Amino acid sequence: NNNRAPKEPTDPVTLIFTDIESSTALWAAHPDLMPDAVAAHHRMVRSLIGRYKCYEVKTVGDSFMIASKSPFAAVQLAQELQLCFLHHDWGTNALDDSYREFEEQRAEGECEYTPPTAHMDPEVYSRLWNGLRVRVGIHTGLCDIRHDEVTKGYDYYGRTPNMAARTESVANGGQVLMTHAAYMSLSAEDRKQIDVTALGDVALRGVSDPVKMYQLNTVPSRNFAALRLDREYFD
Amino acid sequence: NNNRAPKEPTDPVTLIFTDIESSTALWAAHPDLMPDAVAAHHRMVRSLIGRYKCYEVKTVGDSFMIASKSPFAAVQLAQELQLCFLHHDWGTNALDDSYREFEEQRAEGECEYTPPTAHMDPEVYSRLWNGLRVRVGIHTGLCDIRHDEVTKGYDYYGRTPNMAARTESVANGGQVLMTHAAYMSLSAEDRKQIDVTALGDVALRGVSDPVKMYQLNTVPSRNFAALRLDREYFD
Repeated sequence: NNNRAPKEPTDPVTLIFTDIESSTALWAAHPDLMPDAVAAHHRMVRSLIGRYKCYEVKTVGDSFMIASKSPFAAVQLAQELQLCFLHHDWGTNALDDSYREFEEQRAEGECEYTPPTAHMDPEVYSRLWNGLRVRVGIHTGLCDIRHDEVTKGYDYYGRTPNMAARTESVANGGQVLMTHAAYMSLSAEDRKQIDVTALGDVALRGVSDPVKMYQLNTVPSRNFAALRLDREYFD
Repeated sequence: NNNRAPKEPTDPVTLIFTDIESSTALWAAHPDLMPDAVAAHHRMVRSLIGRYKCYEVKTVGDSFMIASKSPFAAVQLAQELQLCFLHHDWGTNALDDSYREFEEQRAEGECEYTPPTAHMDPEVYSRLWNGLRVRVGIHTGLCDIRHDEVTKGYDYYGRTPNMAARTESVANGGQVLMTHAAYMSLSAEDRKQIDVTALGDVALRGVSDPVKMYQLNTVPSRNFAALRLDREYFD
């Protein structure tokens, strides 16, 4: 369905990048659970890509690159991605136990770091966290648009996908960040339907000027540690 | 039976608000049918309040405020309220004719509006709709709990009843909305027993942040128009 691919160069494209946080460590600890968990992740993300009439550009591992002709549809997809992953029955508590242990250890080396979820009573934790924790970044801007390579699909190049991917790279698992560009691409009425928290400006590697980031609040009362300025970014 | 009243402040309370949609217009058109129809409505709702061990906080007109120590019991009550009202013999088609006429007229002033039920063949319509159409909202949260006023009963104050009532106010007749808070108050096993449709987030008057709403699917294949952002809310 190339019909949903943004194709007009003069119309800004909204790009969404996603990743499972700590995917290396999770595959090392749970090699018999990750194939099925990641396959479920892809089925849920792809169901949403179709629901919101977005376009899958490409997937590498568990990393998705998704384009949308509509900034609000992209924001709705990211919000529903966090909510259906929370609602999904993963059939194991092992992935939640691993994330919690990682936070407790991380609190040894970061003295400014306090585990956001590891010490939550199970009744509090389950209403807020469950299963794979996916980080998401969203940016909107003009793109250099191309068709195929050989795939018969569309791709996007330049500063716009670079910023979207660098924005996602500093997000925590379970957190959705939007640049100010994406936030102000939404109409005023669209903004009344979402809940954001300003995070200020973040210097991103490769990007000249610091970027003002907004946290999209999806799962209510979910909180996070500081942004992960120490990264990994798409390709 | 104050025994069923939620009384522990540290335990979240599940509140259910209900209303007959278009009650003014129905009493104006059918003053000789409404007393008996509304009395039957109250008998059915009260039968369910007892069946599900919930607590009637108060009723004003045809509006019920019901509290439950159990989120799943409240959801079961709302589902059974829609089903027994559909099954009840109202002894008249006049109320169904009025709702259908209202939809047809409403389609003149809302060009984005299509009647959901007015043009259904009678065999389709009767399996889905019959009699008074009750809107329901459900939310779960910590409440400011008090005893009496003089009534020797318990009441609930604060943000929790405010959100439950504002949530009900935007529902259509025949529709049950739950906030995400209520949905995630249910256990995972409880969620497998119900069928919900995400409706995104809705900005509610008086409430700071938009609220993510879920439609509880009760009567199978029943569909609705957009949420009624133009309201009326409890008191």
